[PDB]
Amino acid sequence: VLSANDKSNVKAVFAKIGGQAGDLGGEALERLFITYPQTKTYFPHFDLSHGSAQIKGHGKKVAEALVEAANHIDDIAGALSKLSDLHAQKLRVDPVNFKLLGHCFLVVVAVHFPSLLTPEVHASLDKFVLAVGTVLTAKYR
Amino acid sequence: VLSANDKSNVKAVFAKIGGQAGDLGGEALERLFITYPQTKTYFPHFDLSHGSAQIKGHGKKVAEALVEAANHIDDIAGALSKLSDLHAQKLRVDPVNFKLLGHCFLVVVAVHFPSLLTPEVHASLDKFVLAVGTVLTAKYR
Amino acid sequence: HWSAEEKQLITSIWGKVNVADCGAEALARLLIVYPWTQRFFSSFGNLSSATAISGNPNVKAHGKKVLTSFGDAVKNLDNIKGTFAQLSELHCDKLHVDPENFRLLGDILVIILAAHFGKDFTPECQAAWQKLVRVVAHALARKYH
Amino acid sequence: HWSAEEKQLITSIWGKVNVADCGAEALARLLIVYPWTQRFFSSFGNLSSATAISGNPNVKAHGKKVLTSFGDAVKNLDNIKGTFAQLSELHCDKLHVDPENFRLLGDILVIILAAHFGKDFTPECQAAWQKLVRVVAHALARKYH
Ligand code: HEM
Ligand code: HEM
Ligand code: HEM
Ligand code: HEM
Repeated sequence: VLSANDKSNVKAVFAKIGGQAGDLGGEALERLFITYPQTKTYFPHFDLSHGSAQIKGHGKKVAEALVEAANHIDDIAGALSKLSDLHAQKLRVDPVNFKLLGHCFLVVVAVHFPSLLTPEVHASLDKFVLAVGTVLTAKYR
Repeated sequence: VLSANDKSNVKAVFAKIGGQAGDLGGEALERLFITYPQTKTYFPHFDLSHGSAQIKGHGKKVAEALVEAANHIDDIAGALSKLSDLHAQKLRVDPVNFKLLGHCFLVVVAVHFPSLLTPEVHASLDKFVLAVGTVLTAKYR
Repeated sequence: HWSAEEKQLITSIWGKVNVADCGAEALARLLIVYPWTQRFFSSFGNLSSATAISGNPNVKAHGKKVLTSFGDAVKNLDNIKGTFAQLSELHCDKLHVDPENFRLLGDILVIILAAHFGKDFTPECQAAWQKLVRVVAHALARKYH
Repeated sequence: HWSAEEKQLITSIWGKVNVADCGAEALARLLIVYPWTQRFFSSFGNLSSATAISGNPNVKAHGKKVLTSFGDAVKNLDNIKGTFAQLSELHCDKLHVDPENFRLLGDILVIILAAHFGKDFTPECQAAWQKLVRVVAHALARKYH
């Protein structure tokens, strides 16, 4: 479930972010690894030095997926369909980790755009990130 | 997000249960209250004595909703639409409580029908019970 | 447990935190982002909308009390389990608040500090504050176990 | 925190529990119902299907080992935190298993006991066993908090 105002708030967030999305994706990953060190176990061979090409590269990919989810906000499940296979079937990612990355993305938005993230926009973006995590954990069987 | 195999398992479960649904709903509620006493706070004036008419009566209504969701397993959100408003908007039930009731219902099935609740059927029922909880917590507007 | 650099990252940010302002924003965001929490504070007044919640005098007054308690954790970092013994009884035995809610309020506090401090709220600083909210959350849940 | 009423319900059930069969069933259901848990046991072999998981010799052997440690909780109800101290350091520091997974295995164990004991697994009996699996989960999560 996402209301019409929720969809409007998510669109406002990502329009504001614009081309910065990739770099924000990189910061969210960095914050994830540092604050929740158990998440590194999914990336055992990553160069984890601040601003590594791997973190920046993968961060771009994560953010682009979020941009696609936002642009296809009425059909998130269809937009991230193939990515649900990778995370659920292949990588077997513990569902609690998606909550952690979503929170880190909110932190990154808060750091860069404090006036954007009003209480109501916070709520919408929370619902959006949790919907993304739900889609990516949809099919485990 | 339920597979055709899951839908087949759930419809097999509620076919086996049949007209016993009401009594099982009552037992699931009694187990909830005893096992997780914090849930009592949502029913402050209930006669909680074993086999009370209030528990029996409310148990039947709970089981009814689960039965309806089963023969509308392709569209659970529409079939329970009105109850989502009551639980999320009016009663403000903490989301964690739906996991507890679902668990108790699985316990009740296991107690009465051990041969039906194979590991495979267990998985399908868990996903169904969690899908029901998700619907009833869908609209926190 | 606590390193000296974790102590300095927590202490430095806290020295600049207005308990009243950030406390109000913390509680308002909790009730707005996670609406089921509104059940616990029904006697506060009009919580029918975000603006009503944001400007509700009781919400502002209570948020201030919540963050003052976080200040007590900052002063006694090595003994958080002992500092929150009484409040553990209140929330567990008397209020029946599920522990997951303590974590969501922690997450929200982290988001508020991030909005308030911007680039000074580094990943390392976040790591420190997320550890604190979790230690506090487990201290409040202590009398469930 | 145990009453002798609770101690009796736990002890009476446990005295009838085949640790090998109930352990095998417990772990099998975990890997089948919550498939992300398979990641932790990838070296076990063929876990492609429900039939493959149930008959897997490493699954059966490990399940037995998981329940025998629950048997140690039955013997040391007043000192559960001390009993599971080393396993806590293994699961938290070596394996990085999220605490919620401890709760899921507890819930599954409760369902297996329910299936094996039927009418004897009373609501009161359930309440005692859910309390025990939650205390065990809390003791295993000790090194995190
Ligand atoms: C916000 C939710 C997430 C999104 C949008 C997302 C998106 C993506 C994308 C776009 C890829 C690249 C796939 C490709 O190269 O074609 C990927 C891969 C991957 N993801 Fe995520 N992801 C999310 C959450 C997570 C979480 C929480 C974890 C676990 C900590 C995780 C672990 C991985 C791993 C291990 C890979 C493969 C990287 C490699 O090849 O080494 N993902 N994800
Ligand atoms: C499987 C999930 C659930 C289903 C299918 C369900 C279904 C229902 C139904 C059919 C009613 C009666 C509405 C009427 O009067 O016609 C109801 C009411 C109610 N439910 Fe639930 N419910 C579920 C979960 C929960 C949970 C987890 C709680 C909290 C512990 C809860 C608390 C209540 C309360 C307090 C009422 C109103 C009772 C009264 O005022 O008499 N429900 N629900
Ligand atoms: C981050 C952890 C939390 C801390 C440090 C905290 C702190 C406090 C403090 C200082 C009080 C006032 C006690 C007094 O004046 O005697 C209080 C009361 C209260 N707390 Fe919290 N709180 C936390 C989380 C929560 C959460 C998540 C909820 C549920 C949404 C909650 C529900 C309540 C309620 C309803 C009261 C009112 C008790 C009264 O009648 O005075 N608390 N808490
Ligand atoms: C109910 C709480 C649990 C108990 C009492 C328990 C008990 C045990 C015991 C006795 C061992 C053997 C240690 C040794 O031989 O040195 C073990 C190992 C292990 N545990 Fe658990 N466990 C629990 C929960 C979990 C969960 C939920 C997971 C996965 C999500 C897990 C993952 C593992 C793994 C991967 C091993 C090592 C297996 C190997 O030999 O490769 N544990 N645990």
